[PDB]
Amino acid sequence: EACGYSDRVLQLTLGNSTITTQEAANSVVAYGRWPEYLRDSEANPVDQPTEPDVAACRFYTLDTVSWTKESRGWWWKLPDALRDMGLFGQNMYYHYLGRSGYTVHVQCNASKFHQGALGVFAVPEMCLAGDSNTTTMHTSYQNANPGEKGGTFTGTFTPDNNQTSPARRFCPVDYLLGNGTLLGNAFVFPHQIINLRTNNCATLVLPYVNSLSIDSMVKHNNWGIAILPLAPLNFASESSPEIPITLTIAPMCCEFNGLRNITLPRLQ
Amino acid sequence: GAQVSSQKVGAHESTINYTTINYYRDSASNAASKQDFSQDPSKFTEPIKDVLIKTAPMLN
Amino acid sequence: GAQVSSQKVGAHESTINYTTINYYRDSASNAASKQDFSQDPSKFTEPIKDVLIKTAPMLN
Amino acid sequence: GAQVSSQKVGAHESTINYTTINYYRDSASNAASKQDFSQDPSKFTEPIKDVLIKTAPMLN
Amino acid sequence: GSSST
Amino acid sequence: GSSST
Amino acid sequence: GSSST
Amino acid sequence: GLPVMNTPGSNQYLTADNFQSPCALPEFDVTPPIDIPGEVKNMMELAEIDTMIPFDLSATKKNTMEMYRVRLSDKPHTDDPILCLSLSPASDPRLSHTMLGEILNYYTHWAGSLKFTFLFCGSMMATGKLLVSYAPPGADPPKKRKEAMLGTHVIWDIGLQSSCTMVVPWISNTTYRQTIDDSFTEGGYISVFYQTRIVVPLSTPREMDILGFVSACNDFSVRLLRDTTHIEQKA
Amino acid sequence: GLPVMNTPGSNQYLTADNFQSPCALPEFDVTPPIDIPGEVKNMMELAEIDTMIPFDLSATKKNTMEMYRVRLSDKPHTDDPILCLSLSPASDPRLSHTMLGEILNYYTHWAGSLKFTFLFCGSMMATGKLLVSYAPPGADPPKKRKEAMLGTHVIWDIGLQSSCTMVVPWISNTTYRQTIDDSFTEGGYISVFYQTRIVVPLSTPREMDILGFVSACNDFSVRLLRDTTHIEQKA
Amino acid sequence: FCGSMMATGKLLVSYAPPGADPPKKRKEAMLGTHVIWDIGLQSSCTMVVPWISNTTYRQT
Amino acid sequence: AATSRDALPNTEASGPTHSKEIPALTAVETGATNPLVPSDTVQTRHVVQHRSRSESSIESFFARGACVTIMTVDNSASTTNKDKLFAVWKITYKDTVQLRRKLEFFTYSRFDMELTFVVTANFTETNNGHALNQVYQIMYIPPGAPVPEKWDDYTWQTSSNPSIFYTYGTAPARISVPYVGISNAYSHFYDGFSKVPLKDQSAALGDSLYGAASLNDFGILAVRVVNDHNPTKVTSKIRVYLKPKHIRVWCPRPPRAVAYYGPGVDYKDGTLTPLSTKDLTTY
Amino acid sequence: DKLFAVWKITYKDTVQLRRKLEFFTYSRFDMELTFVVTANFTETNNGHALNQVYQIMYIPPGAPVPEKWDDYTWQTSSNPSIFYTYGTAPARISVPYVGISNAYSHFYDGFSKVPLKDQSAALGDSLYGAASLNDFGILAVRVVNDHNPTK
Amino acid sequence: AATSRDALPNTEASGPTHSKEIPALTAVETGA
Ligand SMILES: CCCCCCCCCCCCC/C=C\[C@H](O)[C@H](N)CO
Ligand SMILES: CCCCCCCCCCCCC/C=C\[C@H](O)[C@H](N)CO
Ligand SMILES: *C(=O)CCCCCCCCCCCCC
Ligand SMILES: *C(=O)CCCCCCCCCCCCC
Ligand SMILES: *C(=O)CCCCCCCCCCCCC
Repeated sequence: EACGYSDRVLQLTLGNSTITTQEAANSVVAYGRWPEYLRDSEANPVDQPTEPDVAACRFYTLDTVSWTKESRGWWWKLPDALRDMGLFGQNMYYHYLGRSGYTVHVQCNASKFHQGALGVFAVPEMCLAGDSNTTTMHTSYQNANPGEKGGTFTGTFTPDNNQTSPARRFCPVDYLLGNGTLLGNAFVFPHQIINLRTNNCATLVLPYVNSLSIDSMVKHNNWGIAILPLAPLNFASESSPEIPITLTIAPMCCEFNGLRNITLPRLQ
Repeated sequence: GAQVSSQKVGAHESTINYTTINYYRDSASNAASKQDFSQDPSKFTEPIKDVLIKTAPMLN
Repeated sequence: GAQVSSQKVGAHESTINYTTINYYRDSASNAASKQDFSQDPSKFTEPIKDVLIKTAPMLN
Repeated sequence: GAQVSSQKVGAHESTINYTTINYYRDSASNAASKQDFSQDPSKFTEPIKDVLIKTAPMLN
Repeated sequence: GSSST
Repeated sequence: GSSST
Repeated sequence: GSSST
Repeated sequence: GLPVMNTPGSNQYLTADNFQSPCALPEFDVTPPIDIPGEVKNMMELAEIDTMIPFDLSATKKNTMEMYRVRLSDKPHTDDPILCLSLSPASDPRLSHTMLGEILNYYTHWAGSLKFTFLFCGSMMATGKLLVSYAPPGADPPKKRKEAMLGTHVIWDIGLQSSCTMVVPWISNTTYRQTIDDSFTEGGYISVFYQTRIVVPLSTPREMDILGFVSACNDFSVRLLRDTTHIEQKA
Repeated sequence: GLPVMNTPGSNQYLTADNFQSPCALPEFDVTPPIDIPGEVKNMMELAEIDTMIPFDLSATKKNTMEMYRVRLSDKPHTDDPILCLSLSPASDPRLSHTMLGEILNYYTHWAGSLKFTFLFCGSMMATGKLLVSYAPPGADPPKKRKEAMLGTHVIWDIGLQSSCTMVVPWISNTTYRQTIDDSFTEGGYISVFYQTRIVVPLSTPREMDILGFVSACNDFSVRLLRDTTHIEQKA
Repeated sequence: FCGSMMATGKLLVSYAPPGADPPKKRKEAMLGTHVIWDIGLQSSCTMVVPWISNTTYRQT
Repeated sequence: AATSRDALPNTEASGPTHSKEIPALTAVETGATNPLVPSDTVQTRHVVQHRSRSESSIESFFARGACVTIMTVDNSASTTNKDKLFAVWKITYKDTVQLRRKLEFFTYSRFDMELTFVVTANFTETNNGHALNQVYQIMYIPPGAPVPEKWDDYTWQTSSNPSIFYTYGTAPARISVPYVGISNAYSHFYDGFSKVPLKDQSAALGDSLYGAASLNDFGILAVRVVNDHNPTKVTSKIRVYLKPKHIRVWCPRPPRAVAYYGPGVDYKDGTLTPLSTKDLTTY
Repeated sequence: DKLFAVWKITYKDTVQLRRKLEFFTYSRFDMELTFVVTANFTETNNGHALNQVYQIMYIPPGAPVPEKWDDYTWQTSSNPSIFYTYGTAPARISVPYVGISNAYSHFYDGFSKVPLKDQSAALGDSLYGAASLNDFGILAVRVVNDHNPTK
Repeated sequence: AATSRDALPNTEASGPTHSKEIPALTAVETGA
């Protein structure tokens, strides 16, 4: 626009929180669907829902991770990554059922002399593969659900051989997208790329997606966020460059059904 | 209760038609009509918030 | 003598119909239509002589 | 969707007809109608640029 | 001929 | 319904 | 009777 | 003959099929119906009738009249459960044999709201307030009033209206639940507590029974017909 | 009975047939659909999405993240290929495993236009001009810019618009090509060259990656369904 | 921001209304009113501290 | 209103260009694919396009019966250490691989199920003794109904479970099933557990399989030879073919690239290298 | 191993239909395939066999050809198969005009490759008059039954 | 006229209450 408006410069405001960016590459709305509340014609639990509105639909910033030449990739699950985030987490553990959409904003700036590219993928039902070749489907709840720290990808499959006390964790191999399918095809999932010469962030607006209108947020993750270095970090001639990656995520249109006492999960 | 539809005639020897009658109460018992619709790829190929004009710079 | 009725269509690929013709003189030979009616449970659930108003005291 | 056509009746015992209904969506599944056309042999028998008048000298 | 329910 | 050739 | 698509 | 082509399924016998077949007794003079009272048109009508719950299936009380009696007494207030029951209407042993439970065992899937009604059977002189709870699944099952209060509940004041009903509203992730014990389609927790205590005057029994009943609401349905496990025929 | 005459085909089971058959669960209460995001109506919609090409299938780079990275550097101008690829979308090893390639392996025939998009991932300070080529089949496959220039091509100037697309227009003798390597239905040659060279200032990486993507145009279609060779089940 | 044009960065500016532990870590400050500032051509960024008070006027 | 068998767009003739319009330049970071057509980057002629996408509609892509299991039964005399063999199978599309891979191009689906049963028998021992034509009973046992412990026990009465009595050598049996899911769609992937592990509970007690939802998702098929036994032994196999009719699918996924290793998305060491060697600058 | 058969679809293995088609250079048609199936005992033993079911799988060019009578390809999730029951009516299916050209060529005066000078002779070589190597694919047929003591 | 395949009643939205209307209290002795 002749009054300055740009595809690269955005402001997002949800609740008492604002994000600004001056180097965006537009933003994505997954499958073209904006988040919505559950409609009466698709409703299922009959009790009055709880809708925390601004108390939970606001931007929460997770722990910042670090991108280096040796980084193979990072992953998070939703709602799991937000389980300890203010009143969203509270509302989640007090109710049997919950549904929510999200604005996911991945942040990573550098300089005109750095280079590298992160593929940021939002995957519905991001089932990841386990570490065992003696057993299948055995990743424990605790290891499946890292909370805000997320997990990481590896370039090597390495099977857990301790049969006495199995690790029971995922072993998500990067070129296999951690699930036995080729990473080059992950672009059919809603995504953006942070290519440092072009942009310093990715913004994905995710609808609630599920085979049900509402479900157990504590038992089930609807979305997975996978971030992988499509082109590796590089800077000047430094052998060991580093730049930070920060995730800020906001729940949108979340509602909860089936209120009782709070869930106290076994997380370790 | 007969349903009359047209065939898309491939190799040739007016519209040629074919007839269909459902014999059962349950729609699950029915054959597939193959009278299906198409849609635009956009929700997967252009999932961006601001409409893309292909002659224009994608980044502006 | 054909009877045309509608299916309640469950998974989808207008009203889809199906056709039925009775081939025999005896109604006993016929298939079941499954076009059945419902009724209120009252004769079993509220068999009382004086109509119950649920917001009211049942005993008064 | 029934198609009614006439038979060319050879040995005899009005027009006698026969009926055809296509049961499938694909025209490839259909029987052959045998309702075919003829054409003049000319493209093979008189492929010459100047029309031939048979009473006339072919070469002039 | 035909009944339609 | 019916075609007649 | 007949539908025609 | 008319040209025909036999398709798959030809000559099979599916016990669920719905075909015509020749009558072995042609022109038989059928006896007309008469208007017999009590006609039923749908099995869910029977599911909507209150039937009594065998709550106390202790080793000595099960398979006796005692299993239906929940004993209360006038002891001082406690936050400890009078009873605890899983909302698994076709499979929890206390619910599976009720008329609702029984009908559900002929089907694979159930859905809709339920209601529990309790009947106080102490003397007129006995007073009390109880708390009836429903905790949807996913947390620690309530063992203290403190937890049960936080879920769906009715505080029951004992008096002339002898009975009290708590509706378990349909609150589920799936559109239908399984009629077997299944964690994915679990229903949660029914429990009953003392709100104050049972109080009696002198010359009065200090202990008494309450009875409990379950029935389906009008939004309740079942599907996928199946054989039950509640009857068999060995040899 | 109505006189009928059984025709050939009677009693067979063709796995591709389309007949009616009796329902094993009559009057079942089906759960309604809900409006789940991301509905697909035709497999070619997926073929139109860009997916990334494993260009560098060298012995050490294949089956690793590296196979997706095409390395460029700021070396002096050469007329020698950055990469060379055969237009055999279902069978060339670099294309066959892309989402397009994968879908094509369930079909025998493909037709229509394709497009290759390259993404420059060097630093902002890096500049360059590249030449992306498509040579329809029938001559010596291009190994020098000189030959590649004579075919369909796009000269790409690197800058703020990070990516560039070359459309491989449908240019074929046959109406559909085979989804296997076949000389009669060969598609020709994709190649990429340096037009000028990559130039960087000081304090800048001298080497960088470009990434490549393939997708189908709106005039693209497939036919004759078939089993793929990209999955098996030994024992 | 008064660094050079080549300098980039994202900062978080926070306002936490009174009554809890004053924020000493981003974790706490994120939960209150905030603006995430991306450094670039628009040199400056503003965070509005909205009037959020129990009393109608505060003491100076 | 555009249908699967409609022809695709015509190529419109287009000439030389020299402008600020830049179709060819784009930016894949946005997450979008550049919607180009040949007339955007080369000169084109007018072509009237006849081709259609009819055979790649979701329905047409799936409109085939696929083998999902083979069940073995026999007709032998039950004797103190071994009984007459009847078969039991937990309904699934994950015991074989081809239909599974096709379904897994998508995250969720809805469809009516067509099951076709091909039945074959043979003699296993040398004696010239014969057998008479076998009838088979294929009983569908939905989750909760009693599973048969013996080829001849009370459950084969089937008063409520659907059964097919198939006669040997007749046309392959076939039945249809509606969309029977307890969710609004079938989930090809479930990133979750059927139980929450609680802290106040033992680990064993809160444990469940990753990615499994209902333990007995769809129930069982139990198959038996109804005939009493012959002096000679006959073994039979029932091959089950599944076709998804009237199908809808949501959320596309990259296809399975490495061998299946169980019902989940797990993979085995030694199977992780699908791609073959090919030089960067070799056609 | 147990014998299953593989056939490359063609009208040129026999002579009569070939001669009739070759009165013409090009053709278009829908194909009707009818299958007549016959069995016999090969060895003297009085041991019997039960009724056989046959699987006729159409494997289009590119799909995996079976190496064993019982391997994974016989699952047919996408290839069309006919399960034929012995002693029933001969099986029959129809096929549309499936040519990749606008007509079937009964004669192709050419090669599928151009020999280039900068290439070896071996590398530019191809058969005279052949166009697509696997024009129409394969039929693979097997007895689905397990084996009998008798052959 | 209500048929076996008709959908069951909708749940109607309902709010807080404080009245002499006592749906929850009842008396099963009546037989209802
Ligand atoms: C007499 C034969 C009756 C056969 C009745 C079969 C009824 C059961 C239908 C099962 C539906 C299976 C659907 C496929 C699998 C699921 O999509 C996924 N694993 C997730 O839900
Ligand atoms: C389950 C059975 C399916 C059978 C499917 C067969 C599909 C293939 C049809 C082949 C068409 C062959 C046409 C005849 C030959 C050609 O005309 C000439 N040799 C030149 O093109
Ligand atoms: C609509 O169907 C009216 C016309 C009836 C035409 C003849 C029907 C052919 C036989 C169908 C038998 C019924 C199948 C259950
Ligand atoms: C009413 O049925 C008039 C229309 C007749 C339609 C065709 C009937 C199909 C064959 C039925 C044969 C009679 C069965 C005893
Ligand atoms: C046009 O066909 C309308 C009249 C219908 C006449 C009876 C049809 C006879 C049975 C055909 C069954 C459908 C075959 C798929």
